Amino acid sequence: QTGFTTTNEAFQKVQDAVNNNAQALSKLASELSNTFGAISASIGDIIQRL
Amino acid sequence: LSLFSVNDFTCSQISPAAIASNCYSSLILDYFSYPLSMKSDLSVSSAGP
Repeated sequence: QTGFTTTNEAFQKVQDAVNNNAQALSKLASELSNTFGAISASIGDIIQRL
Repeated sequence: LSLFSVNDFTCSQISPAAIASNCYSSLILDYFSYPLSMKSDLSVSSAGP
């Protein structure tokens, strides 16, 4: 009842699953919606420059 | 630009309309005396002196 801390590496496994799907979703899909080669950077240079 | 007669107007990574309308941090406009004979030498990709 008392202990659900870092030592409990069955609770940490729960935290691992949670972090795992959270980082698969948000981090990966969002940071890969940013820039690719370099110049395009955001949008595709629709009017901003090109 | 209307005061002169532009012989060449080539915009790279930018469009001729945008270079008149977009805003940015800083403009650098360098000028010199250049014959039209050596226009080919005046390019980013050339082996000319």
